[PDB]
Formats: sequence, structure tokens, C-alpha cells
Amino acid sequence: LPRPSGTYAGLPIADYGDAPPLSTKTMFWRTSPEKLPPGAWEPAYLGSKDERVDGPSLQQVMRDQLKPYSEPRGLLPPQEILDAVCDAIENRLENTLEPQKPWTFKKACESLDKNTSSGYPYHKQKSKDWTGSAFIGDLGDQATHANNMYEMGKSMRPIYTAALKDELVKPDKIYGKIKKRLLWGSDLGTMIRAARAFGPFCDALKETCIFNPIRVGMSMNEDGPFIFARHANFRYHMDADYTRWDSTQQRAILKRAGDIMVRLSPEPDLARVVMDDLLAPSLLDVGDYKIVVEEGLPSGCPCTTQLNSLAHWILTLCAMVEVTRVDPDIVMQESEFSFYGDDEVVSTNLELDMVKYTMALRRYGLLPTRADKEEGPLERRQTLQGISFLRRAIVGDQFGWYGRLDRASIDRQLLWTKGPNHQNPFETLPGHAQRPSQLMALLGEAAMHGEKYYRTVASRVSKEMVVPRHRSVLRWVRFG
Amino acid sequence: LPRPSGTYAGLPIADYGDAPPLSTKTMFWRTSPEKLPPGAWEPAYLGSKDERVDGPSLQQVMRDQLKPYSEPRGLLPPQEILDAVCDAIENRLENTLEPQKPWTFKKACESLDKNTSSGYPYHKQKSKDWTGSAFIGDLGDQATHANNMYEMGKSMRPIYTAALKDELVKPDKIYGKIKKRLLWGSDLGTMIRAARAFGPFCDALKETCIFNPIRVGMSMNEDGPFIFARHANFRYHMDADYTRWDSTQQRAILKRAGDIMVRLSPEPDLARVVMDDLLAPSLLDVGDYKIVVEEGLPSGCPCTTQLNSLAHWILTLCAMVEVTRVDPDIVMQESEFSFYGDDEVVSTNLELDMVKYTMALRRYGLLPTRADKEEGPLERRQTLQGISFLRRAIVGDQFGWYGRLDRASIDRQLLWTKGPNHQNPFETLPGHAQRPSQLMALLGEAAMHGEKYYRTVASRVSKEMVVPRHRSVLRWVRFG
Ligand SMILES: NC(=O)c1ncn([C@@H]2O[C@H](CO)[C@@H](O)[C@H]2O)n1
Ligand SMILES: NC(=O)c1ncn([C@@H]2O[C@H](CO)[C@@H](O)[C@H]2O)n1
Ligand SMILES: [Mg+2]
Ligand SMILES: [Mg+2]
Repeated sequence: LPRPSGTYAGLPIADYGDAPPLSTKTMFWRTSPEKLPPGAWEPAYLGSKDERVDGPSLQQVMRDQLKPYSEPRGLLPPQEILDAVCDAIENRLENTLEPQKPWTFKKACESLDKNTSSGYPYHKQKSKDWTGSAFIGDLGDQATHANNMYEMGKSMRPIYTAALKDELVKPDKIYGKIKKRLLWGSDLGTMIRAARAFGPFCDALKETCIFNPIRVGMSMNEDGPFIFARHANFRYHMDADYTRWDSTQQRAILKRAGDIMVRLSPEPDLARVVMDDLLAPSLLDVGDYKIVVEEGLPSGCPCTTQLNSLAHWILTLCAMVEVTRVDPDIVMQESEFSFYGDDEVVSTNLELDMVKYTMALRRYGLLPTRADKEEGPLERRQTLQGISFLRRAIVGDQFGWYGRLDRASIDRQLLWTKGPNHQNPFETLPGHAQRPSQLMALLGEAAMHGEKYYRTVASRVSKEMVVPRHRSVLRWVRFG
Repeated sequence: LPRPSGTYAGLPIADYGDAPPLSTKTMFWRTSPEKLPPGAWEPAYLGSKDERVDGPSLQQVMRDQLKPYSEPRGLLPPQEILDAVCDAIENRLENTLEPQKPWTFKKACESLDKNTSSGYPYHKQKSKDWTGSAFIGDLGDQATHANNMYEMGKSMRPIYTAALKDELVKPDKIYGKIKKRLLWGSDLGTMIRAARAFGPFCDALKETCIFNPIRVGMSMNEDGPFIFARHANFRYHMDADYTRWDSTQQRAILKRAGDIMVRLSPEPDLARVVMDDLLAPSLLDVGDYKIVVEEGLPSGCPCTTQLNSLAHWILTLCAMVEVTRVDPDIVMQESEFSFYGDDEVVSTNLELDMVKYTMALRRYGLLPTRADKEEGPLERRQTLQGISFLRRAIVGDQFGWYGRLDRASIDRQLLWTKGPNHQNPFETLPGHAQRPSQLMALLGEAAMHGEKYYRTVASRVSKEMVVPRHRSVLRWVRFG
């Protein structure tokens, strides 16, 4: 790790790799031996061992995912606008966030998801070194060292591990041009430091997820109705529907978001050291090599999705301010935003030139796309109905607004179920005894589509009855 | 109690009275010996012993309050409209209310406010016969008999006790034309029966107070923002601001509201017996006599304020349906209502002829009044801002909507404090050690008016410090 030399997928090699091989397995199993409807989604490509198609290696698929990181960046928004929007944003957070006490090492440790990997360098499930209150063994060593560096304000180089997302995808991403989504896996030391540094801010932010636009932490079922009611106070509604959000980010933008997180943290000088590490040119371990990724979002650790949401807030406000020429905090008097990483809903009373708005977005290097996928510009509508958020269509009736999962995704979840990793997606789980709460929730989702549809998906079990009456589950899913 | 003969205050005497004399005391004490600002509110008239003015007897003041009950009633809304709106209303409640289990005698008993009177015939504070889990002694006898009548579906005649409200009033109601507000005090037996009958429905209703328009049970601070956000989804806003709501009610309207409560109750046949008793010509004990009050609202027991809110819903929908000619449930797709007894906010997208709307209201015998108190018709506005609800002005900024208590009422609460009953309102409590949470809440209210105003009312103590910074209490009062 002196200085880089060599190139992989268009990016500089900084070191030999330590990551385990990409997974060739999926967690999805068919729920029935029957034949899939034509055009059905299926688990993403499993690589050379994947019986369904002869395709490239997982590594080559990953190589494709890394291309956008060497694309030239877009332009910075005009400096004066950028400063004004960041100030307005930080100021809104000062007026809303409840000041927090610092997180302990112990709190940082309990916060981590114990079911995912520790990443570099042990790449073991976190629970495997977890007593219930602390990390011991290898993980305990790594945790404790990182924590000492944190308290001394000393810098550590994060090391991320590249992976590919096991998820259902439309058949074309398997039988046409193979595509599978890139994942950044943080290292345990970095997760510890980020958690201690930023946990307080993130908790304060979540408590605020209804009246601030960063919606991370919200309950669709509990908060959706209030949040959507808010959006509906405004005349115009839209969704830029971005392509490649994370890989098109500018670190310079991310650093402005980071500055805000730092200043709003209980231990700002300790949190600066950590943020500077997160945002410095990143080491990504693709297996054979660790490569240097200077640009785009390094999406590994616990609080990046808030960092990303914050960057999104900054950009959206920048574009709106540039076009309408109204002050960032005045725009926020006339608008309601929802952000969750790249996911967005923007509602405003302001009269926005959509051609200019799209061009500004594209100029910052973002890739917004129209619903109909035709050559731009973005459209705006005068009804919230039809826009979506967190994968749920936004619906309004006489009782209020709410998020509804579309019939296709409901159908899909009836066709697949989660289980241990395996090679052949079309295998049926022999367990024939799953889906406790899952099923119930699916009844909930379906009830919201009317009795006709609900009666069909009440099909059914098992392989314990019986079907709750439609009225009853509809009432239960919408109301207290 | 055979049949009526004789007249008191224009109403028929049915029996000799048993009520204690009207109170000559107030619970309010000055917080300081200083002289009141001119025009300051003061506790209502205390009768012949009231040092501040030579005025009539409390009884004569009450006699005046009873006049509206012998006024001829207004017209019933056209039958076809009345049926349609009631059906739409009952139907909305069916789709929203979570079905309930019957209340036990024990549950009915614990629900009662133990700090108020038992009314007829013991007129003792309820706590005085209360073990912590059951009524013993006299109250136990009365409770247990009423409860047996309830379970056998047997009818009892309610007996209400007239009182006059001890509250702060504008000086003119003390030094000009004396006025003091009539109160109906239910009898313990009736409270038991109404509670067992209607408690389930009322609890189911309260759980629903955000997405149904009967707002009884709401928290201004917690629910206000969501509720007001809902209202703000609509274009037009208004408030009929009624005079003498309760005394202008038609029992026939109240019975339609009652029918709905009955059918939506877990023990409908038992609840019918009770509702028929509540709504039958009522015995009101004014001291010397029990008089028969056939019309207006008998506002005694636990659930009348929901009954009254429901009647209000019926009337408002009737007037809107009559004028706009759109179906009651379609009106409820295009509107948001809030009702709390006579207190109302009506928001709609519908294009309402306000002349026709006022005339329809007046025809049902209601007395809506304009903000400026000039000869009608009611106005509508296009902003919610400026309308009030539950005595709090409705305010909206970039964070959302919320209820704010006006500076005058805040000032007032600094000038008076609650204490034991006494004769001279200008006496200062010698206790000089009160107002724990009270003060804090007052800081909250004042913070919402800006730092300038907030700094002044931070005056202050005591007679423990210190003043929380304005930012801090503003944040605490608006947000989580
Ligand atoms: N489309 C969505 O709802 C979503 N979820 C997460 N992210 C953001 O994208 C990153 C990687 O997917 C995360 O860390 C978040 O910042 N976006
Ligand atoms: N103005 C208000 O907010 C209010 N509060 C209560 N009521 C109704 O009026 C009756 C007597 O005041 C109660 O039982 C309720 O039905 N109105
Ligand atoms: Mg969206
Ligand atoms: Mg009002």
C-alpha cells in the first residue's frame, strides 16, 4: 500500500485483494413446482454455474458495474447557490434536531447488524464473535483497535468489499444483457468508527423523519399517511427517477453533506477524522485487487444512506434554486421533499421550468429519467396519486393517503420465498412450513386492492386457517 | 312524579328539587396583589355575595340560561337528505371503527371522573365512596342498582342537576349584562349505564380521531399537526362559529346520532334502552324544582360530547348536501371536517354558496355567526391560517401546522391560578408554591410566538430556576 500501479476495470490497483469469491447462490426458492408465468421475475444471474444461461463470469459482470466510477464527473452547482442551500439545510437541522449525548463504544457495537459480514479482513458473520454485549476473538480485536483510533482522533483507511446483490429481477437482466447490482461492504473497524461518530446525529434525524425530508427510519404503514398528507399540501408533484444515482455522485458534494453531519455531531472533532476517512479516495476489494475509487458514493457503513439522502437534498435544492431563483429556505417554505438515498418525491407550489430543471440536474452529472423513458425533460403532475416512494404506490381515498404495494410485487412474493443460500432458484423448499407474519402482511397489501383481488390472493396455505374477512384486514391495515 | 303541573322559567315543573344551592365561590385566585390591567377578564359572577357588583341572584341568572330551551325548534333537514347523510356517516364509521368487546360494570366504574359530583341524589364527590376499584356505601348502592337495570334492559329516568360554570370571562359579563354558563350534571346511575352502553363505541371512536372528524380525545400537541395537515389538503376553509349550539339542538337530530351509536355498540339492545332514556324529555333539577326539558342537548354524562359531535357532523353534512347537491359520501371525499361538540373546522374543495349555506343552517334553527358579528352570511377563506379549534389558533410554517394559544390567553393564565373554592377572586393564594408543569407548558406556548414575546413571559418565578433557552423550548414544544 505505498502508491498505486496497474489498472483493473479502468481504475487504479492499490493492492492485492483479500475478498472471498463472489457468491454463486441465491436465497430465493420457488414456493411451488409449477411452471412460472411467462415474463416472470427471477433471482439475478449466479455466474458460470447458473444452469439457466451461459453467460460471463461474476467478475466480468462486476467489471461492468464499475465503469461509471471512471466516467468524468458532472459540474459543481454554482458556488453561491451551493453555499446558500447547505446553510439553509444545516440551519433547518439545527432548528429541528434534538441535541444528543455521545455514543459509547458499547452503543456503537450493539447498533451493528449482527447477521451481515464483518468485511475486511475476517469476512465472518458478525454474530460469530458476538457475546450478546461485546465482540470477542478476532472481531473483538478489530473492534477495540478501531475504537482506540477513534478516541485518539487518529485516521484509518477504510477497506470495502465488493459484492453483487441477490434479488429478483426482470427476466431480461438474466436472458438478455446480464446485469447484477454492485454492493459496497464496509469493514468492521470503519462501521465502529462511523457508528460512534454519527449514530447520535442519525438517531436525532430519524426522530425527525416526518417533518424533515430525510425519511430513513419511517414506517410506511404508520408514517406514510402523515408524510403523504404533507406532500399533498402542495400543488405540483414529481419524481426525477434517477439512473445510477450512487455512482454519479461527486465526492465534493458528499463532503458538503459530510460537513453538515460533522458539525451537528456531539463529538465534532472526532467525527471529522472519521468523515475525512469515509470520503477520501476509497479502497474497494474486488477479489484479485483492491482498487482506488475516487468518485461516486462509497456506500458501505451504517450511516451512508443518510449521507446520500443529505447529498440528494443538497442537489435537489440546488437545481430548484438555480431555476426558480428563489432562496433555498423560501423554497423549503413552498415545498415538501422526501428523500431516501436516491429515492425521491418532490412537491412544491413553485412554478418550476421543467426543461431548465432537467438540464440543471444533468449538468451536475445526474441521470434523471422520464416515466416513459423517452428523451427528456421530466414531467410534473398536479396530483400526488401515481407517484411512488420506497417501492409503494402512493394512494389517496376519503380516509387519507397511504402506500400500496402493486399487485405484481404481491404476486411475486407469493411465487418466491427466502431460505438458505442455494444454487438452483427453481428448487422448492422442502420445509413446507414458512411465512408467518409474512403471509398476513401480504393479505394486508392485497386487501388495499379491493375484495376481488384480495379473494384471489387468499390462496392461501400452507402447506393453519382461516382467511380473515376482507373488511377486517382492510381495516386493520389502514387504521390503528 | 305523576304528571307535570306548574311553570318555572317557562318550562313545566315535574317535581320538587333536591339540588344543593348554586356555588357562590370561584376556584381562581390572583397570582399577584398588583392591580389588574383595565379590561382584564375575571371569574364569572358569584351572586348576591359578590363584592364586585350588585346584581341578580344566581337563580335569576340561571333562569335566563333556560330561556332558549322553550324557543320553538328549527326545521328538520329534508328527510331524504337526512337519511342519506346518516347512512353515509354510519357507513364511514363501520369501515373505520375497530369492533369492541362489551364493557364490564367494573370498567364503566373506573372510567368515571372521581373528582366531580355524583349528582342526584347524594351530590357527593365520587371519590368519597370509591375504594380504588369499586363504589361502596351510598354510591355503591346507586351504582349497583343502575347496573342491574342496565343488564335487564330496564329503563331509568335520568335526573340532571343544573349548575353554572366557574370560568374567566370578559369584564362585560360581570359589570354589564350578567351572564354565566349553564351546566348539566348527570346522576351517577345514568353515568354508569351510559358508560357501559357507550364506552366501547367512544373508545373505538377516539382511536380514530385523526382520520374521522370527531376529534374528542386528540392531543393538540401530538395530533394537531397531522389533523391540520389533512385540512390543508383542501381549498376552502371556514368556521360557522355558532351561538347557543347545545340549547338549539333538536332531539330528533340527537336521536339519529343516537341510533348510530346504538347500532355501532357491542350490546345494541341494552344500549337502546339507555339511549332512549338519555333522549326522552329530561328532568333538570334547578334547586327548588325539577323541570322538564324536551328539547336542546342534555349534556350530562360521559359520552354526550361524542353524541353532540355526531349531531354536528349530521347537520353540517345536511347543509352542505342541500346546497351543493352532491352526495354525502362524495362530500366526504372532497372535504375534511373537525368537530368537538359545537367546535368546528370545515375544509372542502367544493364550491359552496355561502348565502345558501348560512340560510340552511339558520333554517335547522342553528345560530352561526360571522367573525365580525355583522348580519350574515358566513365567509369562507382559502387559507387555514387564522381559523381556530379547541381555543388554539391554527398556525402553519415550513415545519408544518400546529395549534397556538394566543398571547391574551397566555397573559391571562399568568394572572390567575386554580386553587380551592373561595369568595373573593382578588385574594392571592398564600401558598406561593404552585404551577409545576403548568409554567413549563406556558413557556412552550409563548416560545411559539417568537423570542421577543417569549423573553417577557419568562417572568418568571416563583415565588427554582432557570429559564430554558428559547430555541430549546421551541424545539421541544413543536417537535418530538
Ligand atoms: N432506492 C432506495 O430506496 C435506496 N435505498 C438506499 N439507497 C441509497 O443508496 C445506497 C446504496 O444503495 C444506500 O446506502 C442509500 O444511500 N437508495
Ligand atoms: N366549544 C367546545 O370545544 C366544546 N366542548 C364540549 N362541547 C360540547 O358541548 C357540550 C356541553 O358544553 C359538551 O358535552 C360537548 O358536546 N363543545
Ligand atoms: Mg420516487
Ligand atoms: Mg372553530
